[PDB]
Amino acid sequence: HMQGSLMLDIGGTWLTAEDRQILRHPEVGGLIIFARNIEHPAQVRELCAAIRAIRPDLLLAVDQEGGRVQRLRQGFVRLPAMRAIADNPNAEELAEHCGWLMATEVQAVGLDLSFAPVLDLDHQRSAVVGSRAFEGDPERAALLAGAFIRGMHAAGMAATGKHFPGHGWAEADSAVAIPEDARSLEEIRRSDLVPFARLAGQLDALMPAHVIYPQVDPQPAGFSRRWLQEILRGELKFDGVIFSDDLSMAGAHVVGDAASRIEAALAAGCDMGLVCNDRASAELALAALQRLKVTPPSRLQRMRGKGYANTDYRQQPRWLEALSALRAAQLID
Ligand SMILES: CC(=O)N[C@H]1CN[C@H](CO)[C@@H](O)[C@@H]1O
Repeated sequence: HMQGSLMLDIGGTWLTAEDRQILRHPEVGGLIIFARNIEHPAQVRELCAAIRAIRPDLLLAVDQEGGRVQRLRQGFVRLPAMRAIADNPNAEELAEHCGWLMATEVQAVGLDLSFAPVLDLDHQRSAVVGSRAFEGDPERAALLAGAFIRGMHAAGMAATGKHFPGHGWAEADSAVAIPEDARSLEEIRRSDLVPFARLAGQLDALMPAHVIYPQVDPQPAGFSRRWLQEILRGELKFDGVIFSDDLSMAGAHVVGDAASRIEAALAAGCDMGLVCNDRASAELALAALQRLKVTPPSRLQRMRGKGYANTDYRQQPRWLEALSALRAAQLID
């Protein structure tokens, strides 16, 4: 039988009775949290614990990269944007401290993974990449990123590189338009695809971009068996998990109904479909996974973080080194 899984979201600070009923379905493999869910660190710990009271095995995720994408804000250290870490004499050291601190904190409120870091290159072109990108030079970005990942891992967290093959060049937004990248496969392999390649080893999961690369595949990357099977698994040698990008955005609407979107997405090789912000679409997706009788991909458990979810991380020395280290660069407060 086919494999696959599904990442939901809720709309409140605590679980409504529908949220609990739907969490009980095994086809569901994770939940993602946004600003609207997050009130205080304690509140997030309670929410994680209430979710795990129902499904201890569910992956809990957040978009916490620092900079202008940081959901966990009050009670947490404000982590810089990756561009800010880019320009420092010791940016590799500051990147390791960033990833480890970010991940120790995100895990310290009972989450498993963040989707970090962004391996997209800043060409000063895409609206959505902006300061999130580590650099514009592929090898510099990738060295930096790789160190960020070393930190996450040191803290116990599985690292998730987004967005394959690269959102840097497409000058449209994936949430509203359908972004297109007309570059050749060799020009992508030479620029934007470099960090995925270099980090394919050290990455545990990847998220495809909803950009279309018509010189490679007519369909968007997350729907593309050429992008996901031939170039990624067979070529880049990637063995981790493939989280689809959010299937409620416009970059995903090329296929059709949300059930159809998750069919394309898992049939292309994604291990986990992300449906956010629409409960209706998430329930139609879920119906489709029920019908297909999916089983969770075996590798998903590899995303669950190994760090203790307590307040005891403050008394580790690596916490003081990271704090001092980061304060000196003027990244942290
Ligand atoms: C292209 C982009 O920025 N995608 C984001 C959309 N929202 C997802 C769920 O929050 C994120 O994981 C992606 O980074």
